[PDB]
Amino acid sequence: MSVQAEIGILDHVDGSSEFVSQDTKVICSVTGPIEPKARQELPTQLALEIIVRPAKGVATTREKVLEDKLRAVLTPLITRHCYPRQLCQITCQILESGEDEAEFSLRELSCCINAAFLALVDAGIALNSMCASIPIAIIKDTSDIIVDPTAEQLKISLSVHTLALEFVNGGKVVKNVLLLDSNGDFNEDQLFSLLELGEQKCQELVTNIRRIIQDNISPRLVV
Amino acid sequence: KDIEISASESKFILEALRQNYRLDGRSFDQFRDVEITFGKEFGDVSVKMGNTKVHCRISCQIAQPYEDRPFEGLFVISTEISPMAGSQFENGNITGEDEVLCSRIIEKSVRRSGALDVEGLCIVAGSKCWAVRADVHFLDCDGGFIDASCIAVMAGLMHFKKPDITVHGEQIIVHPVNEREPVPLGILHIPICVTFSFFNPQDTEENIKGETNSEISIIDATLKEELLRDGVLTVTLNKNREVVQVSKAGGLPMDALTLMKCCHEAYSIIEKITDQILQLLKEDSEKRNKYAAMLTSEN
Amino acid sequence: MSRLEIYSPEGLRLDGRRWNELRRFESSINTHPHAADGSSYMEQGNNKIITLVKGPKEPRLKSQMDTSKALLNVSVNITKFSKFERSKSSHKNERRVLEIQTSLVRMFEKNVMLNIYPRTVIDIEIHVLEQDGGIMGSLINGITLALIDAGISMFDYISGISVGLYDTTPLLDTNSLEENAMSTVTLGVVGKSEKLSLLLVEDKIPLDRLENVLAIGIAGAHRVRDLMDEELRKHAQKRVSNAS
Amino acid sequence: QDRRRLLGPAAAKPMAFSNTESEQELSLHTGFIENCNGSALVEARSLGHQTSLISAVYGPRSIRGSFTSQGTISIQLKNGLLEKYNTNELKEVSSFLMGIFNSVVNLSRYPKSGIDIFVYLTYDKDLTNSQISSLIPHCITSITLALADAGIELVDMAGAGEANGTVVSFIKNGEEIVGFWKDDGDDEDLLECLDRCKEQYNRYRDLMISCLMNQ
Amino acid sequence: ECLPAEGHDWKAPTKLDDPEAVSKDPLLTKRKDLRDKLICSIDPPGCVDINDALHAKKLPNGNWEVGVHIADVTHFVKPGTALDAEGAARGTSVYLVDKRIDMLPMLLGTDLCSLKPYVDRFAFSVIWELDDSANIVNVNFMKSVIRSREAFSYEQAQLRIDDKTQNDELTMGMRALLKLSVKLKQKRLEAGALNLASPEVKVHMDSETSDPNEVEIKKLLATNSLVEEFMLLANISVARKIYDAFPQTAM
RNA sequence: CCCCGAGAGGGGGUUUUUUUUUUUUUUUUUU
Repeated sequence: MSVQAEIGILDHVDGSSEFVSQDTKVICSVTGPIEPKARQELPTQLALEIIVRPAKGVATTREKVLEDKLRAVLTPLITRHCYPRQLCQITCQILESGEDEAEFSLRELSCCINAAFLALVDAGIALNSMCASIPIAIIKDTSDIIVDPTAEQLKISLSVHTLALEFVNGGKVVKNVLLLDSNGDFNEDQLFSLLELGEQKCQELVTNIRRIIQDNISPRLVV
Repeated sequence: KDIEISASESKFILEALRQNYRLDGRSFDQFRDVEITFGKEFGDVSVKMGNTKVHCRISCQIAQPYEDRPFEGLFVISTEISPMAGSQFENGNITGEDEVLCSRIIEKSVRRSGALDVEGLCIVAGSKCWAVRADVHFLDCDGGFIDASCIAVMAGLMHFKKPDITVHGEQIIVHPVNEREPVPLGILHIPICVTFSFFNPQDTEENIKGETNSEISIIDATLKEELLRDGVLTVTLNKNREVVQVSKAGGLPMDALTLMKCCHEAYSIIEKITDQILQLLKEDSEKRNKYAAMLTSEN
Repeated sequence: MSRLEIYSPEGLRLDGRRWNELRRFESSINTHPHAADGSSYMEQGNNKIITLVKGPKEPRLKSQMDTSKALLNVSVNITKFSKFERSKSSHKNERRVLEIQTSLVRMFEKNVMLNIYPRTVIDIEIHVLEQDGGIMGSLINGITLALIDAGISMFDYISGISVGLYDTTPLLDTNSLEENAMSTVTLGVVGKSEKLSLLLVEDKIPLDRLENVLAIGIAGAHRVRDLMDEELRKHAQKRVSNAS
Repeated sequence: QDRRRLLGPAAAKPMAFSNTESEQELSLHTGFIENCNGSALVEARSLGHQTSLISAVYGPRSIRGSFTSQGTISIQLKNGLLEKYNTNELKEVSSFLMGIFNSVVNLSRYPKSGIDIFVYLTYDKDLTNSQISSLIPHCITSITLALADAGIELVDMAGAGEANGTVVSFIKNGEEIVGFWKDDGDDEDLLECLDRCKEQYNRYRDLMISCLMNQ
Repeated sequence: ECLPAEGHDWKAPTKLDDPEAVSKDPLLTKRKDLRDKLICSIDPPGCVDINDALHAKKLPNGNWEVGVHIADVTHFVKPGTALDAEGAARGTSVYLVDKRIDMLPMLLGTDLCSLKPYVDRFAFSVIWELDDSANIVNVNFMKSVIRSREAFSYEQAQLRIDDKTQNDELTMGMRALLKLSVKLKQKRLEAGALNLASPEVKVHMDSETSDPNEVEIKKLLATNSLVEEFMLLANISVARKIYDAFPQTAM
């Protein structure tokens, strides 16, 4: 869980970030609230334009799924009723997969969730709470649950998991499970053991994120 | 989505040019300091010019050559813009005026010019070959996208290394990097782009029928200077003292001798830039070798 | 390596021309009165170009409307039968064509007085019937003529020309064979001036030869301007004679 | 290949196989698509060719483009699962169908509205161990059923028939013609085709009315 | 016609900064001056077309300064000309006992480019700085102008070293070159250099009779190994330099 | 700033969806 992030790296965007876990590096940018296109307009709430760009080649249907899952996480996080008939552009440029993209998209999704959240924080957009996402995997010979697995570990995995939780009260109370994307062969006992260990490492991540956010933003503010 | 520019800002930036002043404090003939950072993987390069940030990634995969060219490999360059560089850019807008121009400048500078040895991308004639792909990612826009991309693509191609392949009959044997070292690409020449921006300090009448020329030309304009220019010129050269391509697609009519002056001024810049790229590649190679020695020693 | 005499020791080219002579340049004004406000049929060598100027008129969509200037649009239709070998696919969305259209717009935006036609649109449709080298220069001449026929105000003529560089030698007004055998430079020259609206180099050219090539092109473009101006006054004079 | 679909590997090649008057009966169903306003299922089986096509009517809905005293109608044919036709040929039939229902649909009752009619050529089996001409009468039957199921006003039950590459659609008890189509065929066979098609038109119209009522 | 208009009375400019000389040759400022060096050429008796010229000095830091000087043919033959065309066509000059079919005109190959003694001649020079064990510390390539002290023969050069007669700065340098060559040859042998052989016979011709009567054998003197070792050294350093500059079109 | 009444009335100054990428002719050195 030795992640590293930077905040406010882009000039022509309201907010930006660069999240790095292992070899997975994703840069994200957020502009909003701004004027929306007519087809995007929502009478009462904020409209989200979510874009995911791959590390190699052009955006395909694969990234279209990454956009969809990332939408399921960011939508309830943002206090959308504060910005009626308005738009918020959220762009993720995956710079380095950190995994075999022909087989997995686990680490890229988690890194996009964490980066998007950080970019939303930087942009100063109304959020109902905080959030953290981690990738998890299981190995058949080992029987182990490995949090933040490497690319080599994924190759020999039986199941891959993306867990993103919603935290409140100083990152101590799990408000809800924003996203759990479990793929592969697994049983009910493995699922809850995954959720128990997953919640712990997620809570540790929020604490680390809270540290990063305060370290970067506080110099900008005044005492 | 438009960028609103007040009359005051338009008059100020133009008047500053009339007083030999540009906002960033540079010189009319001064090119921005280019910073080149290589990632862990080969083909991963990050180019930075002031606030302008671009990232290029070189990749390749086994593919079959076209019927017309059985001895040549495949090579494509992608430069899709995104709202990350600014909300002025539409996501996936690959038919806009500026987009198509930029796409065509890079293509004529690298692809068409034959900067990459596509003949050396062939494994077995008319059957299997390498398909090199250059993906440019525009992170942050402060002008000079064309110059930043051309450096990003070239630095990437010269830094990239493809895995060794042995072929017997139909079968293809893709050797992993650890078992045997990867092989660099073949570069015939190193094309570098330098973009000039033109400003008419007077009116159109004095540009068309005016006796003495007074049009201002600056090298490597920022976003603000780029939005207020009347004409653009992109000239590509290499250390061999040859013009790879020149593109002044319309805009402010400019004196021929002035355009020639720009080409000679750009040549001094591309020389410094090319040598700079080579040096950063050597040090990167020395860095990777020194770590390889420190990894084998302790091992 | 060319086995053909691109430039013989006798100073003669494959078609018979010398280094310095333009190709039959025949212009034609008011060719499509019932189809456009302005029209021109260009024959520069084997090149055959129909140019239609439609406007200034009401935009079809109020979303695309400028209250300070007219909207200038150019669409180049390179037909599938323009070249000896018929192209299977269309060129309508070809990047090469989009750049050409964009280039032409960027040229005449600084020549056509769009500011005096606010809340209007000028649509320029081009059909290339036959192609044989220097198609870009011919496209420029076709638009300039058609725009004038439409009575649309502009500051000056824009003449287009191409110049090849075979070895040391510079060849004015090159054809398809010469372009395939050497690098060429396409030049757009404003009026009689030395100012270039368009400088286009797509192949390798030594830095030392470029200035001389430009000098040849500008001189040749001035002759194209004279031919365009001549044919235009001729068409004008007859109309004046018959109308008055 | 395509960035919007999964078409698989490019080196893959499709599987190619090797070698080692008659009465017509049809089945009719309407209103089984909750997604739209009107829908119809038309299945026909005869000799060495069976056809199962589905029609769907969407309208009257809003029109962005222009003001209209009367309604606007669009017809689009889509290729089905296995049998395929040229896009040009499907467009041509669409145009032919538009002309027919612009003579039947009471457009005056739907100002500034759009009636978009879709016909899916779902399953067209060719069992013979321009074929599009034999599908045309079944399309008209489906569109007529779907429009009536949608509640769109019709001047009369438009039906058709096919005989030797000649297709002709009738209204008003076969007194008048709302569309005439002829490919291939023979010479001076107009009178014979009109009679044979009117017989099919009458049979189709009876089954259609029987379907719109009893079902 | 591609030959210099001067003819046989062509001469390298006395001053390399002279206005007239710089006006005609703007590249003359890049030309180094090594006419103070002690250059000599070791070639067969009847050799008029001299390609290579050697010299040696002892630097104050203990190391040796070795310079191999090659005829500056490029300055006279330019790409595109008919002279260059015929030069490429022939590829090389053939050597017979009878005659000698030259690749380039006599005026150019026997005189203007030929590194003759007692005259100022243009040359492409390669200068090394190496220790006593013949190990290269550094190497520089430069177009220069030289003046050959003496055009020795292989037998004449060997005798001068052998005698011990002359203490002259030139002969002292000639001995030094021989010392380096032995070290250089030895390193190559240790490295894995081959030692093939095919000493063909030389058709002796009587002065008295045009018809040939005697067949002898050419003997390899130590001066032959002297020249060979430094020619190889020159070719190697140049090969490394040109390939570093032009990795894709290096001859 | 603009149009209609002879005197502080009236009328106008112009907003939003549709459809993918190629591209021309017997080693080595001096001779």
